[PDB]
Amino acid sequence: THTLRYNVRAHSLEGSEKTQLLVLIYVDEELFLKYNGDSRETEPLGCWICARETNNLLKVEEKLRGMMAEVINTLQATLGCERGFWHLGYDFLTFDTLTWTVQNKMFWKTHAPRADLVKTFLDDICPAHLQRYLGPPMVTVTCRNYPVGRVTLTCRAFNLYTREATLVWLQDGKPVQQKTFRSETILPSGDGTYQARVSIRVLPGQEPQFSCNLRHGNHSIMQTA
Amino acid sequence: THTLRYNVRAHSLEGSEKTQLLVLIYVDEELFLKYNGDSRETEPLGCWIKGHGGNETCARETNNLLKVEEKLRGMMAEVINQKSQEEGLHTLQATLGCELLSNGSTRGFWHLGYDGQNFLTFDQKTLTWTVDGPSTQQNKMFWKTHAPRADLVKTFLDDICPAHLQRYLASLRNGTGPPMVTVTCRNYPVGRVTLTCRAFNLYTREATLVWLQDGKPVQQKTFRSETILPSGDGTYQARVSIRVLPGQEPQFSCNLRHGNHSIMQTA
Amino acid sequence: IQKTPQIQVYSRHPPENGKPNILNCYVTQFHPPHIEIQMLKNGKKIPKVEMSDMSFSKDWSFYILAHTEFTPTETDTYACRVKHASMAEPKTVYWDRD
Amino acid sequence: IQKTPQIQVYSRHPPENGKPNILNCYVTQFHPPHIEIQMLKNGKKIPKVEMSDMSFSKDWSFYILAHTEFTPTETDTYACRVKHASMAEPKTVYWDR
Repeated sequence: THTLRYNVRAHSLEGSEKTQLLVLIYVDEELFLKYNGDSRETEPLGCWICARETNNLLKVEEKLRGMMAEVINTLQATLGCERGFWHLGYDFLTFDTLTWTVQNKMFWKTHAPRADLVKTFLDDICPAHLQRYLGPPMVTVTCRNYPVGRVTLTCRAFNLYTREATLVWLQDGKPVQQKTFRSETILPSGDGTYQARVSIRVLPGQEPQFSCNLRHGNHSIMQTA
Repeated sequence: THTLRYNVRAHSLEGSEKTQLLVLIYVDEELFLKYNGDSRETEPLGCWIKGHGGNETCARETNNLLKVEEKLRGMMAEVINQKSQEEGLHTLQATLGCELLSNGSTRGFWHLGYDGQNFLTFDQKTLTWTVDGPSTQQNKMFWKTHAPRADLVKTFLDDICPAHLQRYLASLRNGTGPPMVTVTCRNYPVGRVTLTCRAFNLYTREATLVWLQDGKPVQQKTFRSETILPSGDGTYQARVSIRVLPGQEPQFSCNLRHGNHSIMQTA
Repeated sequence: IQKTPQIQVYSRHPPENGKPNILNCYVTQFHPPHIEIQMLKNGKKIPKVEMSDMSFSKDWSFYILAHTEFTPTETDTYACRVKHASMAEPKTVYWDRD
Repeated sequence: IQKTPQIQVYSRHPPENGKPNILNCYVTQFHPPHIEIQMLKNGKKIPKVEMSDMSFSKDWSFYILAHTEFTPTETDTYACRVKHASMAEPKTVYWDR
């Protein structure tokens, strides 16, 4: 349910022609950390939400670089957590059983990263990294005597830390309508947080029976009309 | 909000009468009028304006410009005379004008430059000249008295320049196409691909270009009056490049912001 | 092939007349990636409008967030006007507080 | 006291082989104002080069735009060559893409 993914490519630095890894780190499928040792006018250390992280980033680059020293000597690789995975190549090789799945077999099997060091990284060291990487919302309700013969109730949730949310209209505690928000339906507030909105029409006089419930993470928040 | 700016430069410091001046007039950072008193110039006057009656407007406003050059010469006569005494070749510059604020009020300014460095600055609040560089008290007092008379300066900046700007803005109102973006690739240097994003047909000198990798900015540049590239036809352009590894190009997109436009192109 | 932009206009924080706030114009699901966005107060153009970087969605479409500082009142109207090649005419969406 | 010119060379329009265009040579941030600018085609000086008035920016440094008509081809090379008291030797900047 949570995914850490390293995307790495061998490359040489302009000055001394030794090899480093350009690494891209994706937590939950979004670009999170970046180390480009051969940057020129761009930043070698990239982070989007740190400094503590970028310090570890340099360390995981060498760790990964060391593990793949033999095959480094256009090599690219993608690896990560959640179950682990590790693929290699000049794009063909996969860490299946603690062995590597591809004359081609003889060369790859020999040069491949040690299965011991690989299993440990995927089983313990990488989950820890993913673990390391990993006020309240507020709800308002407004009412309008509109349209004719109806009252419109509008529930808005502000200050959502993530883009997942459920808003429920309840009538005397009975769920009436529900909306679960996705990506492309959740609203960016523009300050890093997200917001959502559901509305409902009721008969005049029904309003005091109605309440709005926000479920977000471990938050369950009530607001009456 | 609008700005009128006079960029003035003496060609060579002879004296208050014989010193020839280049005067360039900018409205909202766009070159509008020119007077060049250089004897070796075949076209001493210039006028950049479009639309109907443009030629008549140039006739009027280049003639008006001649009067402005007279006033500027007069006000700066003593500074010119004193600097003309200096041995060797030196450069006297001035920038001055006024800014119309959206609340209808006016902010004036007047700076002098000497040999490419800040020289004097007119203090709007104080109504006196400030010596900008390191300076003895003797030299400060000296220039405070030989710089353009404060009452003349203030009338020009508070009354005359704003009236000119207003007259210019009316003649300009007679105001195309959208901006465009291109992306090119080159296998350079040796083990890299240089991605170059260019924005063309910018109507003003304000724009931002950003290279994006998976939605995240990897290179960003904001272009302004003095960093944006003149295309030469009255429109502007901009450029940002990055180096990536071969095969990475699909990951990168260039996003232009200009005025109300946002345009993105993927490599 | 072209997709018509959806436009949503809303305040960053719960609105209160006389209290400084941010008005968002969230423009989604359009294609091609060329949009023109204007924000209006009482029918007149707002000078300073911020735009986020344009983003790509998985449904093969683009989106962007524009916004401007504002102080809501009872009588002032606000709107977002959008031009895009998928539309013959500019589309205007008024801020509705509810 | 002396400021070295920055030299940028670029087409007015997106370049296409065989199509008439304009090559700009934008020289900025220099002082003193005296400068020599030449535009080159295959190493040789291009006779008709237009030049803007030399203006200056907020920090007083000077700028000027030189340009010439050209039709880009696959084999023709273009450059801008600039001489200024701030530099020992003439600086040459080639056009690319």
